[PDB]
Amino acid sequence: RLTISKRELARLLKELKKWSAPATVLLSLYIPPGRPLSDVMTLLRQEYSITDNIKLKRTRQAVKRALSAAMDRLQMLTSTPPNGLVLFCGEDMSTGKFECFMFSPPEPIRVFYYRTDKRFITDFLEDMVEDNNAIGIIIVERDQATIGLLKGARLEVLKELEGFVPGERIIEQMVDEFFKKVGEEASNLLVPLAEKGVLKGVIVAGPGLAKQEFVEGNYLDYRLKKILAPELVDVAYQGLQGLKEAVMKAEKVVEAQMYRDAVNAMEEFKLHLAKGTGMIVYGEKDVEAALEMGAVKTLLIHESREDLEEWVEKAKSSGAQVIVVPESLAEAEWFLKTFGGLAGILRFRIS
Amino acid sequence: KPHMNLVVIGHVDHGKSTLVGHLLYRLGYIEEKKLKELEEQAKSRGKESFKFAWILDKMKEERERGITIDLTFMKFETKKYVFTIIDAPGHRDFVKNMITGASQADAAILVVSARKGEFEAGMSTEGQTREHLLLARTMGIEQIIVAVNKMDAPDVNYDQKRYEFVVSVLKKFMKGLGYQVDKIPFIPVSAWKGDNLIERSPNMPWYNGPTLVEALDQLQPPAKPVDKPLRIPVQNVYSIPGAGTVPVGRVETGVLRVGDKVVFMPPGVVGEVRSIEMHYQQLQQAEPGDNIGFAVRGVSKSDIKRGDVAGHLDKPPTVAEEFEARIFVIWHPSAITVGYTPVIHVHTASVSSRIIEIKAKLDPKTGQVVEQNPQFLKAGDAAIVRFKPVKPLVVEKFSEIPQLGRFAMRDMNRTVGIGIVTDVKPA
Ligand SMILES: Nc1nc2c(ncn2[C@@H]2O[C@H](COP(=O)(O)OP(=O)(O)OP(=O)(O)O)[C@@H](O)[C@H]2O)c(=O)[nH]1
Ligand SMILES: [Mg+2]
Repeated sequence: RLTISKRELARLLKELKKWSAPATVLLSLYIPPGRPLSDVMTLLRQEYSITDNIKLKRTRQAVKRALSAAMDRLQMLTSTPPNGLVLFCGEDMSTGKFECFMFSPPEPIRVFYYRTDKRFITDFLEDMVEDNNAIGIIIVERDQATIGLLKGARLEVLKELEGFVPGERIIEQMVDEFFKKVGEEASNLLVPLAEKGVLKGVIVAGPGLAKQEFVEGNYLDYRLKKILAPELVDVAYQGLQGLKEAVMKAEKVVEAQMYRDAVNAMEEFKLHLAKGTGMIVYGEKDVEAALEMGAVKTLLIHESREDLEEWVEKAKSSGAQVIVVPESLAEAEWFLKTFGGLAGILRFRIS
Repeated sequence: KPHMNLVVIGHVDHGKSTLVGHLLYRLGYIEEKKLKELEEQAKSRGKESFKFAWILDKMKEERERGITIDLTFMKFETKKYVFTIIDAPGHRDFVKNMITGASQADAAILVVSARKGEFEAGMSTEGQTREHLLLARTMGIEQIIVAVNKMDAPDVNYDQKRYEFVVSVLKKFMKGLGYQVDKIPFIPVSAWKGDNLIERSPNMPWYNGPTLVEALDQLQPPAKPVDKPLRIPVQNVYSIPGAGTVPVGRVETGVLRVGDKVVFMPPGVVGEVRSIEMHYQQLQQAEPGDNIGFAVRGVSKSDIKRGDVAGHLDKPPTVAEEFEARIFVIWHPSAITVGYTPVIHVHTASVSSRIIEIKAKLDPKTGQVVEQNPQFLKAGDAAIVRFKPVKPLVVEKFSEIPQLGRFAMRDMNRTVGIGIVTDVKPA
């Protein structure tokens, strides 16, 4: 009922980090699973008692309010969800809006944690969503480049560049100069991520020789250079087309295996459809049915489903490989409108 | 003397550039002293057999690898015609360049090696005799001459049986594409020796047809649509000392004169023609078929790129917010659904475009609806679909300006489908 996914978490995290308060009046609360909620309740109550010691009225009220709204959202639960609970509550000073967020995280919380601060304390949740497996991608041609980024199954273009290398006003560039330009631009985008430990690798891609010269030269900052994938990937196109081409072909980089799995599953899903094999189960009933039988070899779930976590859970036990179809994937919306965003591929027939 | 655009196409290494180069030579368009120097440079780099090809292939990477990478344009003149001849690459990485070439062409020479294995490879599932033939059809090339090449090669040695074998295979395939195969010359040549290029070859007595030059004269010039609004897809943009920034491209429709004010879409930048040049000859007007460079006052090279389209200000080229098309699916490893995003190759442009809906599946031969909103399409299907380009794209309705209204769909470096645009919603 409460459990969110990692995608849903990352989105929320983006809002929560905007919240601020002039004093230590934002409530952050983490309850590990299996804590009698009547014990958390006793603690919030002791906290409430202490509030009258806060001399500044507008501070003391903001804290009483947040504790009450928390004790309210809690009063409604019988026990904690499997991964525990986190609550963020208080009023944002710049906007004026007061909210009490409550949810269960994708992964379980291991300590009880209570804090009032000028901001929500989200560190544990930031650590939970950054997988530290980002791959930088640079596609180089003699006169074109594309810089993109891969995390998980999410592929994106960060920057496209076209130079002035030839095939009043006069403009003209040597290949060497466009490469330096490309390098600097890639560095500004990628070197920051490399420092946060987010970026684990850089793929260099493109058609023919230009990519080899770009690597051999002194264009790319040494920190990017240290995490270069060994194999250059030949691709013909720029932009997202080019990025997809490069990711699919980079078989020796493990951080890309997730995107490949997402793309290949959707392709196997479509194959089955086109060949009229009838080895595809959909609908919650039949999916649940097939799952209970251990029939499902691969489950495909649209990231926007609310019960996403329920099914992710069910699959791991049932014997099914999971594939979360992200909204960025080409087939995403069709898979949501036409199959409700939930379908499995059978390893054996039911009927 | 009427002008025509010729694209040279075919599988990698089959002999495209050697043919064009050698043809220009025995037609005396190339200085013997230059051919001498090229040959010496070719031998000294370990590539003797590239002396004619190196007339066309000039880039450092082309010479290093021994392949063509992008288009080269050369003027030569036969008894009846003046041709702009366009040398296109065979390498699979650069079929996007070959396609811009086809989009500018009136006719095609398909160069096909008769050498053992080279032919079969080109005509294989993923071969570029196959692919280039397909793309030439879709970009609207009807007139075709085929040069069955390398007859001189030891594993061929002017054998009529080998020749008739390649002709028949080529015929069965070409007829399935909709070509009028009975009308098209299959000339046995040797791009390297010269056989049947301009004069008749003693080595092949059994051959009675045209030589390649004769075949050229037998072509027919196309309609000149001067009364439709000006459209010039830009193939490249140079920045030239004296001229400034000069877009190059073939005038598809309309007419262009020095002095004209012109707009480039989709950017929306406007300039004014200082000058016009075709094959180093300055012009005052340019009409459909003219392959030209036009200097533009007030426009920066950074404002405009390949695939942009130039028209007059009163009737500017249409920018598609979205567009509708009839498509046939040549090849796909699974299925195509709403949301599918191949790159669209139209005129000189190539822009990814998302299928936002599949209105109807059609019977590929009759055109009747066989299913409203199909769940998907697969290889062999025809359909009416809606397209939203990922970035601003210029297209016209096929019924209005067909040369901006026919397209290929490509994905993972393969040709997936072909199309004609049946409607455009303007930006
Ligand atoms: N024996 C023989 N060899 C030929 C003939 N024509 C071309 N070749 C050889 O085939 C090789 C390829 O020649 P190219 O002219 O570069 O072929 P191409 O189709 O233009 O090359 P791409 O654009 O890269 O596909 C060269 O080594 C030529 O010498 C021919 O008529 N006979
Ligand atoms: Mg060539």
